[PDB]
Amino acid sequence: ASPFRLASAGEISEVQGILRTAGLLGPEKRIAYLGVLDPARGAGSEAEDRRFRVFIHDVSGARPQEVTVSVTNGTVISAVELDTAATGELPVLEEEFEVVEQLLATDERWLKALAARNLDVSKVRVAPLSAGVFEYAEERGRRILRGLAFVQDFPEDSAWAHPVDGLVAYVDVVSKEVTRVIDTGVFPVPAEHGNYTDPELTGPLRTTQKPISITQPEGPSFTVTGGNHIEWEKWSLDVGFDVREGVVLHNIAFRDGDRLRPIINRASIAEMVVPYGDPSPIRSWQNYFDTGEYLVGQYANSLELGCDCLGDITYLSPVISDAFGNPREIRNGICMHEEDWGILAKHSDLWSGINYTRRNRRMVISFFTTIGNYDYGFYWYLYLDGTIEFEAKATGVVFTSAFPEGGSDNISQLAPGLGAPFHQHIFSARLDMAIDGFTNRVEEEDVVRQTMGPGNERGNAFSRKRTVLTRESEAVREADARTGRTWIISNPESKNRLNEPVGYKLHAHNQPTLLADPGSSIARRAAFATKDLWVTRYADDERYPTGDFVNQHSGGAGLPSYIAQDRDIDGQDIVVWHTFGLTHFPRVEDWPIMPVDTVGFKLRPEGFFDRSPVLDVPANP
Ligand SMILES: [Cu+2]
Ligand code: NA
Repeated sequence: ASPFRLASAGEISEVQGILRTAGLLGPEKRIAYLGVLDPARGAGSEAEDRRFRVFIHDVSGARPQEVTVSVTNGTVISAVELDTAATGELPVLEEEFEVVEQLLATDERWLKALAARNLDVSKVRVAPLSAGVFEYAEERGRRILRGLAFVQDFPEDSAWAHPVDGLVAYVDVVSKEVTRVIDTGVFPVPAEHGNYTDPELTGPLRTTQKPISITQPEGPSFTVTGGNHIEWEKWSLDVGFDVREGVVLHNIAFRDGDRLRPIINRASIAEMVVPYGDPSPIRSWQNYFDTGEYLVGQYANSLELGCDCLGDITYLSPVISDAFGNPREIRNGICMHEEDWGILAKHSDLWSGINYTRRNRRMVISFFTTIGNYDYGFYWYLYLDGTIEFEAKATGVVFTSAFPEGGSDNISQLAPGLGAPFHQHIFSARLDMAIDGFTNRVEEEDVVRQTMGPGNERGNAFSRKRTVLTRESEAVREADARTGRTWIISNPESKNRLNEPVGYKLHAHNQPTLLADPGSSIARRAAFATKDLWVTRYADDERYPTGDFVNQHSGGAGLPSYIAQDRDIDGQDIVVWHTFGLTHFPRVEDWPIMPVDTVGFKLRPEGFFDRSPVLDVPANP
């Protein structure tokens, strides 16, 4: 029984039973997060202990708890009451998404704002938005959501077309109180609709697309065993799923001859945040931590064959817990397939007369999630040649506002009266490395330009410089695209046949990092997003760059606190945290539903193998 298997329905029910028997899950309790924990280092042999961690909210105002249970042993390992003003509020609950609109609908100040604008309260949707930490002292220790209004002209209307600017409200979702209603002035509510299935807006659908059929007549080249263990074209790994992170990859390894060589022990997107750059007080507080506050795995879509996932698809249907501890399956939530990837290697040699061509392929593991207006696909790719890549596909409907009279330095115009505030989508990939095993180190590699002179008389030479990051105090790094900066993770105790350390090189896209002022709340709460690359010493409790309880947690925790331990990372069990994001100045083409745009990173073997690992690929049939 692989200790990396997906949680089963019965395991979640067992958690529920253990919590109930221990007095921790009475009728006032709600599970805000539940997930299996990874096996401890060295546990492999033997005796598994499947532990689950749970964040338990209390709707009656009692303090929430963080609990770890052993489903194997039927026990509570630890249970701690949380002081949310200190360590953060629990993630937003799916049940709280309707509460903001419902509380506002009977509030006299909200009704007064809507009546001034001649808006029928029954048609006003309220986006349930994370609050962050600003100047409102009454919010400390309370579970707050903020609400922005959007008009639905009819039940199938896209409300995003009709933002109600100049108005925001704040709500206490436990006491069921509206704390503040701020109305700074009326703005026209944009009139056009954004209904991308309405023939009046789409026009006649094109009839020019002829079918494309992708099939595998002998089925796929990968196998799935033990529920979630993949073997494909020398790669071995396990596909996990966590309600916060989504798809997680474990034990990524490559079979090089007769040895199973580890590469990455755990790969995940450990945080993703959407900071907004509109200084209007209506939105200047808006920073949506899709992963840490909302939990991206929870909202994973069920992916339909042909439409969402094309080709010969193998699905996983991961199980999560509902708010009461009952298991719920996400049907078809994870898509797995292999696909052709063009030319792998080709050479036509005049002298030998040999013409050689081989094709590449990649294995794809993906899920797609929806967070309000946003929809994101998360894709991991494994290539025949050893490259590993992650790509995010961002789509959905842009978050809208009014477009001010006279224009805006911080908002794009989409349609008459309709704006879209500038924002970024910034990800953190947590890569618990295991290059040839756990003894690893990181070097920053820059290209080196050389001056024409002695030893370089024609002025053509160039070189490279590698700097070992020896301790966490030295391991907070920025991009330098101009100098071709990359980061190499190597195993200083494992040499290839040329007597050089085996490694993998991280190639970033070098997109802008967090733009907010360094003194802002978001720069403190999302400090990870201010730098491209961080290296920490592995510690089982250091899971997220933002810490455990992101919602309404005041800055500081996460990676800057972890790094302060100044641990040795020079030939040790280490974790690379790569920040990468999209800076989005919305364009007209993004309206009324946005075409996908992408961001990501890749790692390529760098002296990991003794020669090309794809010499045994056969000629295409
Ligand atoms: Cu965007
Ligand atoms: Na590691």
